[PDB]
Amino acid sequence: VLEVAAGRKYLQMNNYSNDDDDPPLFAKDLSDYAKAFYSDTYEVLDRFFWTHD
Amino acid sequence: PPTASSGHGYQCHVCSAVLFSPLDLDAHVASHGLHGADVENRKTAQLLHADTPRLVTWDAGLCTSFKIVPIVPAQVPQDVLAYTFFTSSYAIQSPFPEAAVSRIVVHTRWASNVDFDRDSSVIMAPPTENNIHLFKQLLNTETLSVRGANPLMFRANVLHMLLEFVLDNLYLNRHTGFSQDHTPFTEGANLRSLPGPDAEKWYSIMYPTRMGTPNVSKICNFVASCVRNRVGRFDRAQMMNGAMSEWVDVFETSDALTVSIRGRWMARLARMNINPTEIEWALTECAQGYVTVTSPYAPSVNRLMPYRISNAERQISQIIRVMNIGNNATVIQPVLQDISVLLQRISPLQIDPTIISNTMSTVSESTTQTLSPASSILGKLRPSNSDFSSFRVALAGWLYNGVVTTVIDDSSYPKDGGSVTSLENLWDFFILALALPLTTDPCAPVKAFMTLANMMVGFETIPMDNQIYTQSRRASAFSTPHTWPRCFMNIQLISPIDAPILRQWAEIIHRYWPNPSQIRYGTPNVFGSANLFTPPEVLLLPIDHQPANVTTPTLDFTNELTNWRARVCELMKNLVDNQRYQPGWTQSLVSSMRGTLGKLKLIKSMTPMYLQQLAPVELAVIAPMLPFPPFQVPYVRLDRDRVPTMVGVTRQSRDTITQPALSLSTTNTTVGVPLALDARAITVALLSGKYPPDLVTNVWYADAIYPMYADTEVFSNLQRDVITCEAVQTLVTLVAQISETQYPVDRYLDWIPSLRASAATAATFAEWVNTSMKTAFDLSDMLLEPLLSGDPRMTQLAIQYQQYNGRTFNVIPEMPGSVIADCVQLTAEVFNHEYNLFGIARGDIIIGRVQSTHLWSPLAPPPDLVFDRDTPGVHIFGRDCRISFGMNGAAPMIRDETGMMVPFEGNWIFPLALWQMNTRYFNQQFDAWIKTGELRIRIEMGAYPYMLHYYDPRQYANAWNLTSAWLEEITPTSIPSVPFMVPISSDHDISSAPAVQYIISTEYNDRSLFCTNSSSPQTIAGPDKHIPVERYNILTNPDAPPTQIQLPEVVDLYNVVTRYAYETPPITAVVMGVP
Amino acid sequence: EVLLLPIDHQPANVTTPTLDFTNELTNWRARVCELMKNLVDNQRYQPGW
Amino acid sequence: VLLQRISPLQIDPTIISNTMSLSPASSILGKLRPSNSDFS
Ligand SMILES: [Zn+2]
Repeated sequence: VLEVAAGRKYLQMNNYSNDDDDPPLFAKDLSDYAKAFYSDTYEVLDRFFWTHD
Repeated sequence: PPTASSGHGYQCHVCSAVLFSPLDLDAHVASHGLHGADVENRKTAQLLHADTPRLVTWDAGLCTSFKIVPIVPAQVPQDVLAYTFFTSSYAIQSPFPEAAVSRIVVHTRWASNVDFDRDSSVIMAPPTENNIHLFKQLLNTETLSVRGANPLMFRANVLHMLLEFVLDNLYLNRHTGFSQDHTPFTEGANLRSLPGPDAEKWYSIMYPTRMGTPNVSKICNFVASCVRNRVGRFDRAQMMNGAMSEWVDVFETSDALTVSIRGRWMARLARMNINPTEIEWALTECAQGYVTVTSPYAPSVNRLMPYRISNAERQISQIIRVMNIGNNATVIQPVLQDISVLLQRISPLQIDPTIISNTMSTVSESTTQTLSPASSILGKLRPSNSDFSSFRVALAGWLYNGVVTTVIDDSSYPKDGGSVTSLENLWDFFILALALPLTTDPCAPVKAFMTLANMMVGFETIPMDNQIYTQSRRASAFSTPHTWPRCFMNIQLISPIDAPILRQWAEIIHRYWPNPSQIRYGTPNVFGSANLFTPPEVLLLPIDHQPANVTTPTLDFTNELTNWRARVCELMKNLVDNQRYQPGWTQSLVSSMRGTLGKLKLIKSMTPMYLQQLAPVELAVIAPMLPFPPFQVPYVRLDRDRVPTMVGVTRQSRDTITQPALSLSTTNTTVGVPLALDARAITVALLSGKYPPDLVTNVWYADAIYPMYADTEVFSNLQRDVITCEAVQTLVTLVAQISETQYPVDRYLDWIPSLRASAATAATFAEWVNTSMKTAFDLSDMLLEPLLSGDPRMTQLAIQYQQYNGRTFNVIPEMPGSVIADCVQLTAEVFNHEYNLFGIARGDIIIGRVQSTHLWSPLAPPPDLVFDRDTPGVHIFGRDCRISFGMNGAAPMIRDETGMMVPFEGNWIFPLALWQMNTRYFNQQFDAWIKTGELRIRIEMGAYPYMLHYYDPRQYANAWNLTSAWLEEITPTSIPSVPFMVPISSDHDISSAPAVQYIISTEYNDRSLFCTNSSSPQTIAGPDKHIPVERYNILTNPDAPPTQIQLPEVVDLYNVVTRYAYETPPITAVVMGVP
Repeated sequence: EVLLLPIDHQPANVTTPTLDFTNELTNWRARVCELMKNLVDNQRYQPGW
Repeated sequence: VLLQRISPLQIDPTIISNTMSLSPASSILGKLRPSNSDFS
């Protein structure tokens, strides 16, 4: 079960200051927002997530 | 502290000098050598280490509990048979008591040569003596008489007696040794030799069918009808060459009851058995490759080491442990203490607070200036390696957030305010902001935000929820989820035109606060999963963890805990930036503050890298060997909806509510205690940190982790958990018999009388059970006492926590079976049929005169002497019994239950309570009529202990002296044993003489009678009974297979028993580690 | 023939559960404890702790 | 006194201490003072 850390679909600039007309970034602009567990079979993945929170 | 010394001691004794104090003397000589009990104490000791019970205990004597005792001696020298007939004349020793009347009694473990006695015993004298004291132990504390017992407690006393009868027989049948029969009595059989001083007397007791058969006496009549080839050993497993064959099967005297009990006990122990390969796999997986252990690879010798248990037992044990800990803070603190101790022993990190000094001494700042940030932080921080145990206690508190909650002390806050213009308060903010993310307190982020909010009031402003928790309120008081201000959850109320720095700090907290993670400790193959809310073998952490890539670590600034410090330093840089917040400062001071902050943000410290890479590995390597397993709940990062607001345990139902999932919401007790810490100490340890010169982590841990895994003591706690679950189940199953509980228990002894138990009665009975189970198994500490402080007859175990949403998570562990409760139920089911052997009789008695020369036995009377309810001409009494005196010759009268009044004659029916309530008024009125008149009474009792009196049939005998001293001793609280008169059996004819019986039974109670005139050819006068063949089925019935048992209605007194020769070595004698 | 009492009374038996919230006084104790719990829950009324 | 002599009820304050084991627990213990044994 390979575990890779997803990262930064987006990217923020200086003049981006939380404006009501700025585009939402959906939290995908900072370092670690989720982890990806790749495998070959969903059975193996489902068994992996028995001892994982 | 900064101690000094004063006065007394002076002896240098290496160079003959005299010092100023004994402490100075000690330091001086050290320089020479160097150069050149409350319940809280009981609970604490309980958590730190319990008492392991005694599971494996061996037995070398024959496994029986029923013995045969002669009650009346035979008439060997007589004038009808010459003495040359009997075998006694020739000194032939027979397997059975050669008497005129034998009888079966109960003496647990009478032929046994044990390794370790369990102190429990059910010893019974023969029925001719008095056995009333076996039924007046538990609740019979106010019976004045010595030979008197209270009938409303027979059921409780019998239940306790059966529990003793089971606990006394929790032994293993041991394999001793054999020899061959050099005589022709058997076709060369192998005969077990049991140890002891006098062993010759056992070969005639164990083997009934070896005796010769010269006579037609009853013993020989029996022995001549048995099977020849069922004696001694008939099967064995000889796996090694001359190495004491593992187990054997032998025919010999033993009863099916104790054989079944010990079989169940061995089948329970065999389920916990683990082998060296599994042990070494589990230890290697726990230590995570740092420690290797080896097992052998050869044909074994059948070890027996019961150490494996299910997960339900560990979960129940954990629930009981938390139930003990709840709301104390002194029962849990020693655990954190010694965890920190072994963290100090194992960890390679070393906090040397000279990094801070060496980095602050290089700051460039003028001298014509009344402020100095370097000196200010050095004073606020005070780097001293005196007490950095706060860091380790914080690290250990991560394993326990369900019970313990580490919170920063309020002595670390800025003393009622603090403003941004004060350098002390700025450094206080920095210290708190670094120290807060390392605590398991869920309100740390809001406490940090409001530290800043308090610290800058009058400069910026934000709207609060009410006028109590205003912005000037002390920051350390926001300590619940309800208290978090609305402007911290809705960011657009901190508008950047008014509170720019405060909005910035809020966004920084929301985005860059540390994230939880997990490490996956342990191995639940051999051990179980003690954790209750997290999945098995997972360990939650308040910070991210990603392993290391090399074993020779070197510095890097690429981790979460360093990015947090960078962000805090950046915001403090922005804060010091403006002249709005420090109008009086100068350019030199602003530049010096910049220099100190920029030099403090990049400080070559190894502590963050350690916390990322190595600390969770050490926690996971230490966890499986802890005496008290971790008890965690999730670490919600910053969401308010999910913060846990309680965790509570239940130990009894609430109402007419049988289901724990429905009764758990309103019958729990909250658990948890906070521990204060030191932000100064935590931040000093977090800024100062360094490794040894060239450490190689694999070698370091490989030779620092060895001892704690060579120490095998966690294996002996699983047995304690087994015993805990067994005890709780036995308590439930036994209390359900005298009370009305929620479980689908079975009921066998409802025919024995008993009172209406209340809470006090149930609690007392539970205490008796607790003490009786602690006496066996050799326990000293508490066991089952956490469940006794409430109502023991509605018990149930369950735990849960609740979130701020009100969504609750509960854990109702399933109760596994218990061999001890199963065996108690089996013994009760056998008691239901074999009650006579334990001294009890069923039915009721019929008090009335019967005079005749007949020889029938009162324990088996003829049919036309008993009467019952549905008999014509019988009067039933009980509801309002009134007597009316007779006048002018007319007879007195008593009132029927239906309102009629009758004289003193005929057949009556009393409740025993009705007699007891009027024991004296009734004796004077009735006894004169029972003795010589025509009255007859059937006192209905249900169950009663009896006593026997034998008399010679050829002489006048009379029962009134026995049956009057019983009636006049019946009492509103006690009754003595019921005396019966039994005649003696005679193997030759005799002359008859009148007898006068008064008491008789209403059923057949003559079941303990074994044999009458066992040495004579016949029994001609009196109750005769040959040897019971049904008791010896596999020996008289050739078609029955050798392993058959008819359990509920016969005990069988002789059968095949299996004997083991396993060996129980310690773990370390089999699984050796490699140093 | 009447004896007034400031509480309800029921027929007697010793085999009745301790925790029985049908009982008036037990119910009163439970309700008072529940309200003091609700008072202490949020720390809305105890600043300075 | 007559009720006290004919009643089955017994009043022992040790139950509170056994169930208990600024420390609100110790606070209510000191405020109930179970060691006193006057229940007139
Ligand atoms: Zn010296």
